[PDB]
Amino acid sequence: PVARRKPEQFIQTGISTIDVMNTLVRGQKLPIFSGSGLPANEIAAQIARQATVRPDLSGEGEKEEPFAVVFAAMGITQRELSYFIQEFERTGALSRSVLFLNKADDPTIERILTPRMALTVAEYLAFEHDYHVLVILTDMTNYCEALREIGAAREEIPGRRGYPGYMYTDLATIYERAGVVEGKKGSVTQIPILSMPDDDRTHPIPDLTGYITEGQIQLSRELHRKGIYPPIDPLPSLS
Amino acid sequence: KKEYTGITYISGPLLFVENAKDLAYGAIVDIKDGTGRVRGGQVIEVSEEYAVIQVFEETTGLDLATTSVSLVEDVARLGVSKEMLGRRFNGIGKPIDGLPPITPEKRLPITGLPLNPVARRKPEQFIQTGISTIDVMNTLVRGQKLPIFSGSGLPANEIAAQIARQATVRPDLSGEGEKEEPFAVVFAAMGITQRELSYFIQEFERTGALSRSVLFLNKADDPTIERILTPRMALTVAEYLAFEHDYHVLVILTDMTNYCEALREIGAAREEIPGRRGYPGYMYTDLATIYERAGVVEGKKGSVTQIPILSMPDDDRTHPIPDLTGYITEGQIQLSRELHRKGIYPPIDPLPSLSRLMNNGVGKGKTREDHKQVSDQLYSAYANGVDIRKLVAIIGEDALTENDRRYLQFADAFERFFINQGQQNRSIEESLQIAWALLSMLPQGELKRISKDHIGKYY
Amino acid sequence: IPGIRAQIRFIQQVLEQREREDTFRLKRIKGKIEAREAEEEGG
Amino acid sequence: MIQGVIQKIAGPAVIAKGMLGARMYDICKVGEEGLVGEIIRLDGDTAFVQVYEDTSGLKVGEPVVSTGLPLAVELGPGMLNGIYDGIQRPLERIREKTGIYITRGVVVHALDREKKWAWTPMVKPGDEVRGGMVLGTVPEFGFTHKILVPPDVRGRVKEVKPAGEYTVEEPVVVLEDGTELKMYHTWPVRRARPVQRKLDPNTPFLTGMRILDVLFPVAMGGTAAIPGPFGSGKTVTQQSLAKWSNADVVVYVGCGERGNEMTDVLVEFPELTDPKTGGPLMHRTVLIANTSNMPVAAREASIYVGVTIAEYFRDQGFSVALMADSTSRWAEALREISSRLEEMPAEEGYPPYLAARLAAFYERAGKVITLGGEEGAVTIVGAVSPPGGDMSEPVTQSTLRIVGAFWRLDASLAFRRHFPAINWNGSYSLFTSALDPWYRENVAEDYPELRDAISELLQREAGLQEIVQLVGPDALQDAERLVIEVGRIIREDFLQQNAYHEVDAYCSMKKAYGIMKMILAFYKEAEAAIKRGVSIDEILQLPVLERIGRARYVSEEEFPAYFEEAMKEIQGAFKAL
Amino acid sequence: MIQGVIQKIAGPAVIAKGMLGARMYDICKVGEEGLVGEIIRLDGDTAFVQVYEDTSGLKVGEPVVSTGLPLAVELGPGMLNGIYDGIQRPLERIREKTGIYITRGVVVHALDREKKWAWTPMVKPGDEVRGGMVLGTVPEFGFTHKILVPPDVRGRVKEVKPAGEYTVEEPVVVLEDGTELKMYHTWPVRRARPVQRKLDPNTPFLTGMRILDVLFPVAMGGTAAIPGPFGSGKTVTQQSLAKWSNADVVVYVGCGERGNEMTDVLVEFPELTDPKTGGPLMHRTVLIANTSNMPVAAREASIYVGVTIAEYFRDQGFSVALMADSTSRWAEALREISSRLEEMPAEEGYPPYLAARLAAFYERAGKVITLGGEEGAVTIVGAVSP
Amino acid sequence: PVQRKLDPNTPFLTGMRILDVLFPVAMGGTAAIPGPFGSGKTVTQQSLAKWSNADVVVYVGCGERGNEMTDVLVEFPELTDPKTGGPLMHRTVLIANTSNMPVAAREASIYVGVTIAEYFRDQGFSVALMADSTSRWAEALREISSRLEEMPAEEGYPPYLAARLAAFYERAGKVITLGGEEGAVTIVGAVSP
Ligand SMILES: Nc1ncnc2c1ncn2[C@@H]1O[C@H](COP(=O)(O)OP(=O)(O)O)[C@@H](O)[C@H]1O
Ligand SMILES: Nc1ncnc2c1ncn2[C@@H]1O[C@H](COP(=O)(O)OP(=O)(O)O)[C@@H](O)[C@H]1O
Repeated sequence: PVARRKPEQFIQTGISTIDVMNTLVRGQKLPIFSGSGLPANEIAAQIARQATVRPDLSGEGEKEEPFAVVFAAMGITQRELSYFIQEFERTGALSRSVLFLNKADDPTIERILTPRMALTVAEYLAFEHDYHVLVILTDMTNYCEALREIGAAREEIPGRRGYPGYMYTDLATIYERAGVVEGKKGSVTQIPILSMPDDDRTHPIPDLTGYITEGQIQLSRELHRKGIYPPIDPLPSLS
Repeated sequence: KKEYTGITYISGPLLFVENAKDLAYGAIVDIKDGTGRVRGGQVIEVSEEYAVIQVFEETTGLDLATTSVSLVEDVARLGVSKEMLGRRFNGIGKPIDGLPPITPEKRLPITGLPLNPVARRKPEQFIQTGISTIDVMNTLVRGQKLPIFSGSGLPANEIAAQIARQATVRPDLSGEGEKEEPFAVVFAAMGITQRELSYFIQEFERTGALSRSVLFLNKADDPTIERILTPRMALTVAEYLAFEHDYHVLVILTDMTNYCEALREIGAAREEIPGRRGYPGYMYTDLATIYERAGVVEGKKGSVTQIPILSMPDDDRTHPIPDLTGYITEGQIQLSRELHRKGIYPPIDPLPSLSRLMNNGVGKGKTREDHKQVSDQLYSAYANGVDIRKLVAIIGEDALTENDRRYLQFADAFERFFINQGQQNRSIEESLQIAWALLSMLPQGELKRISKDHIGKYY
Repeated sequence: IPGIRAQIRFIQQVLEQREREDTFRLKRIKGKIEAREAEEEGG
Repeated sequence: MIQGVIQKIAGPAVIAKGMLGARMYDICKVGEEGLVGEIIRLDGDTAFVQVYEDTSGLKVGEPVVSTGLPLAVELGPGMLNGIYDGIQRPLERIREKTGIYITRGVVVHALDREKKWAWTPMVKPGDEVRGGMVLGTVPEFGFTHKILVPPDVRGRVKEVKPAGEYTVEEPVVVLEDGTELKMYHTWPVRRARPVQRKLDPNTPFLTGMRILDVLFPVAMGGTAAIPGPFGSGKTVTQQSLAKWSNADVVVYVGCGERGNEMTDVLVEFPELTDPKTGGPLMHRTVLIANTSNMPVAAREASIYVGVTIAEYFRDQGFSVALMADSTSRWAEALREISSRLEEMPAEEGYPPYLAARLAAFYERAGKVITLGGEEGAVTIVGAVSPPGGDMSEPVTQSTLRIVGAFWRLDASLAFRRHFPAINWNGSYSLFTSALDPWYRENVAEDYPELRDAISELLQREAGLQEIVQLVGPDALQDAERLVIEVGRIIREDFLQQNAYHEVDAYCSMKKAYGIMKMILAFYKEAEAAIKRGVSIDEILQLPVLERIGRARYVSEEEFPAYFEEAMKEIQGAFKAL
Repeated sequence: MIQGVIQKIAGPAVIAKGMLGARMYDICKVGEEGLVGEIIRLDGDTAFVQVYEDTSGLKVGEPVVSTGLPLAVELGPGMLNGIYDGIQRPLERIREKTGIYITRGVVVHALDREKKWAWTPMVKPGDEVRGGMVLGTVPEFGFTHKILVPPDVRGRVKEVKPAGEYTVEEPVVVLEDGTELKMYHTWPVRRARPVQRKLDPNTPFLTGMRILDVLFPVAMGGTAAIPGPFGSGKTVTQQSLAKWSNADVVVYVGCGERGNEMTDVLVEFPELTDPKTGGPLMHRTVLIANTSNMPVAAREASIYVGVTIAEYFRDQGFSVALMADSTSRWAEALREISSRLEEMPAEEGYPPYLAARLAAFYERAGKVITLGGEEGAVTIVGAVSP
Repeated sequence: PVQRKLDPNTPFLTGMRILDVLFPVAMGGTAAIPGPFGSGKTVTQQSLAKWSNADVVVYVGCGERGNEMTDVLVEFPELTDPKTGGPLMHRTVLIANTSNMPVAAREASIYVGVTIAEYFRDQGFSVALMADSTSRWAEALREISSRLEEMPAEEGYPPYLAARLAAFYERAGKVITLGGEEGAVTIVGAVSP
């Protein structure tokens, strides 16, 4: 705990609303609660490429610090797998990012380690060289869907509404990859975006998060039905 | 022939004896007492070194010093013969009436084997049964496995009996005689009340329909376990009467809720998994074999239409018994307390009665051409109906427009005139008449669901 | 409000009670697996 | 080969003993009868037999002999116009040898061995080839039924019998490799035959149900899901596709669906015409039906064979439409094994494998170029059934968030009377943007705008709905009750077809498209009606509303002009009053 | 007999070893001071006992003996009036020898042995009988009480004592088979008792209390429940159901209801007057009361005594009202027995064979024509509590 | 072991108007405070120690979404005693533990704080423990009871949560030392669901 340095910095995104009203600060975790069919992904990959921290406004030399977007989805369809790679390659920014993406069908085991990969890889960025990372994991619904199966076989008794007892812990550790640490200048951003099934805020998988991640930025039908994009409400949402 | 001893464990309706090694999974074996009374039981889990027998009766006083088990048949089969037609039999059946033993002209496997679907023939025939609801909206057909979802205080049995009494094909929308169809009945019980018995029996004695019909019995005070044999038995007397000897047979399996109850018992007393609500999860299959035998075979003659009546608790509709029946049978019709307070007899609602096989055998020289469009309109009106029963009771006592007034006015109507009915039977035509009479009250230009000709044709 | 509230709870407690038995039942299954294979150690 | 006997038989499963060297999942024969087995667990030398059919009448110490091939349907020309059991056994021949009973102890052949066929070759002998390179074209109905190299075979030809009738079994190709290609070729099921490579889709899978084509829709590589409680039309909305889809092959397969709904498509289906030939529509049809009543384990087999068939046809080059009718029972079936072999389960008792064998399934294909260089599509629209109504239940939910294009079929909708009404306030497709190219060109150049305005009312309409139930339609005034009613009609007439009305139960876009433009207009002019000074109140009770009413019923032929007549009738019938 | 000893003890369950050919379901005295149980499971040689007493303090090694006979009640005359409770011991005598507590394990006779009685034989030697015949009348209160021959017993008669003063023990009728057809006989609770036919109902059974009756009557035999939360009528509507009538005897078996909850039953009762013949009301009652804290399991026994007493009486022409109130209790019984005997429950813990026995408990009632060709009907009016 | 509980009847200052005048707690008192966050609840906790009425501050919660747990750490040294002008940290003792930290760490966490408080208490001072994230406290407990197969009960927090939770509070009030003096152990119960 001592090592960590309180956040104070800023990060732009390139999306508007999630910078104006409720602003992703630097060295910060934060998640986008999506609904069942509202389009998460797109609102993902925009905020993939777009961001660039402007240190400019604060005053200091520009290229003292560069930007790394570290990205990992999972349970992606042959379909999804292609929407990324198309967008990514488009204007290109693959040349400033790392991929990791565990197909849907792919074995359930590796799934479990999958994020932890792109997390730890993120460390090596900021602590041994200083960088400014943005880790964006995705669909942690899958993370547990998949999880359960493992635990269900390897033995244990599942606790409350399934979702094996040691979830709290296990989930916790996939979020302590963040914050700046005194002296060291680079750091990790988490935005993990996931979807609920019961379309609530009460089912555990999201609820749980909402105790350790620190805010909430929902997407409603309302916007989206009327056809806007990217629909991020106002008022439900607050960092 | 032979004879075992080697028991080790008795407890519940599950029996255990060793070194047996030459039975078969599904075998009626015996349980000769060390006193003189035989009982029968099933080989339902046979291992190398012990096995399960499944006592078909209560157990009392049995030992751990004598007792004999004895292979009766390898695979359960019962005889059949068109001989019987006025008999009674209990659970497994050992004829009860003081009259002679049976004579078989076949033995047949009790499981049967399900029908090859190619062997199915397209159902089609429409019958007249009386009680509007069915005969207009949902309409029974020779071969629809239909079940009448019932509650409890609702009269389950009574309503069944009419059907037993007025079911009859049309001979005139088809080209045959009436001396081509009388009917036949095969009743069964699975644990009923005694008072439900007699009520039943007398309505076979008063039509004098009692003969030409076999009715098996099992009151609810006999042994527990024999709940799981009996249904099938009767159904197997059904294939026999149906297929080689040509008949049309309406089979009543009234009450099934005791079925699964007994079923459950073996279930969990062994160790199989639950799978929603603690009914053993393989339920689906066992409840396939009962309803699924029926239908109408190809280029054949005969018919097996099953109406069994469920008695799910409360007026729930997710207690898993009627659940799975839902997929299993095609469609259903529900009785509901909903009506019953009002005194309208025999209650039914249209609102959750489907009846799948219906777009077959209707209107096309099979009923008046008005039928297709009748139903959905009249249907949909009522739907539309009760809906404003609510919106009314919130906003005011009315605040409705004079368009919408006409709707609510028909509410009370529909239920009251039409769905109410005396013992007084109806005909396909007189029904329809009435039917148009309730469409009459709404003013034209509100009935979009009917097309312009038909509407005016008989306005 | 205070009534339809009053329904909702009723759902909760029963939805929950459902699973207590779930576990308790499931528990016993484990007991079997281990007791059973303790004598597939043999000897 | 490898052989032992029954040790413990009890339930659909058995444990044989005296066995070793087995492999996971392997067909076998058990009992004197011989029945079709599967290896699903080993424990020293004892093996859990999984037994595909029934049981009863068995004794301990009877044959148990494996051959060691792990499942596979033997695929080749001539399969349409049939029906097939769970291990692809043609019930016709069965019926011909039994009577009217599905009886155990049956063996026949998958593809009949009698019929010979008109051959044609392509390559000349003394040539080179690699995996899945086309070889001979035997004709077959309105189709051209090619033959491929069975994947993962490569070499060089050495002879080729020329034209003429020839047997199915025949080796009609020889290689310099000592190898022999014969007409069919056997392929597993657990695997997943590759293709040249994976590719994006963009062609709409037409379907003619307006509700599945103006609102929610599907990509060609589409994957979707349809759920709804018992009595909800679950089956019938797959009926229509089976007789109004827009592709080469319907491969309707249902597991755990009753006879009655199957057989019917075997007596109606002969007398109808396809939208792609003129012939008996039954040519593009499979049916691997395996109704509830049959055995236990077959319910597991069944699906993965029709997945494979779905590849097999694609492979030749066509455009597979596979749809599994009622996959959920499959779960129940899988789990019935479980119980008896003692595997602790996850929630609602399903054995933890729900994902495991689900997720492989649904990912399967769409627009994928083949080894043959054809455009291959796998179109699956999975049916499922919950067992409650609580979509919260696992086996259901696991479908979402593994596939896109979700349609939900409301329950309380349907009790009234519509079909195939869905909640569009539940539903959501994803595929809907990458459809835009094709739509623009093919249909109309302004269509997607004109549709979004329909959803403009439609999804916004709830906005008022709620307030209706909070203080009646009373005291909702007039821009208010405008909308309510507009939309009232929008679902009363743009969202309810049939599957039994003699016509009007299939539409082209351009027709449907039409209907849809009208209503917009009616909204527009109405908006300007009230604003000008008159009222909807009478407008409802205009005769012209009902013309917009009945409207859908006329057929195509009339349709242009029908539509043109209202195009006059509008502008006059507003300004006047 | 057969001997054995203990294996484990668990709550009120007990297992035993050393049995062999113990029969299934019997009177099993175990415990040095005896306990009188019931055999559920028979495993191996190891007999699962049930015990209807607080098992406080047993060692390991006590005798286990059987009688090869199920639990059963002596039925005969000398019934009406008196307490008998669940395990059929008439508290009276217990009360009297042992102070103010239940000192578990005291053995006593049931139906008395010393009161004298006047007998009239109504049939002469060597003549015919079917089981279930009457042999003689006896003065029992304002009642033409009859001494019913036991079913499945028949034979000619060697002699028949003439009129005189006697106790019931005495064989009054020796059968021509050298079979001392004693007055009363033992017919195990489990099972019912055959009858010539069940005859439809049609005659009212009133109860007089208005609302309950005029609108929602019941038929003469029949059955109906009283569900209901706590804190409403249950405990005392039945009481008023009892104190007024429309039939003869009243065999009332509560179960686990408090001390006062059937105190009052007893003491007030001798003061009211029958509205059917006049006279003090004890003359048509059977007390099978049951302390709440009584041995947990003994409720299961208790209900079953009741119902079988009613049939016996029914076969003597009368109309018997039995309204054992509170089946929730009975529930609890099995709810525990399961847990011991280790069985995967079903829905809320009750064992699945609930409507197994339940069903029958409701069934046996009705209206019939017996062996004596006598009308008679046991009515049951169940109360339940969720 | 201590020698006499003594009745409460002793004020407790906090200086906050609203605190004592209306809702005192008494020294040796035991309170609890919920408070959704994003609403200024830490404010109090700061001021709490700032004036106090005791003289030994022990603050120790355990687990709390990362960054805010670090806030404690940082603002703590900046504040200074307003009773001597000595740096505040001087008469202080903090135990921290952050979400992620090992399971049975966290379970012990409170208990730690509780003991240590008693120690200091024993020396005759008057003490001031604070703890927060009691709501989260149960968490660990669930977890341990996950990995031990003991059925749950109630909503999902095992049963002991009417005892260990209990004992955490009992130990306090107006103890009299074996050293014959008086020592303050008020705990004020943050919770937060
Ligand atoms: N398109 C339709 N047109 C008319 N009736 C329909 C239509 N779709 C469904 N229905 C009616 O509602 C019923 C619902 O379909 P059903 O076969 O019960 O489906 P499932 O049981 O698979 O959910 C149909 O049988 C039919 O009577
Ligand atoms: N409905 C009634 N109105 C007034 N007092 C009643 C009524 N019914 C019962 N009581 C009183 O309430 C007491 C509670 O007992 P009772 O209602 O019989 O059963 P329980 O309290 O066991 O549910 C009765 O003893 C009687 O004094």
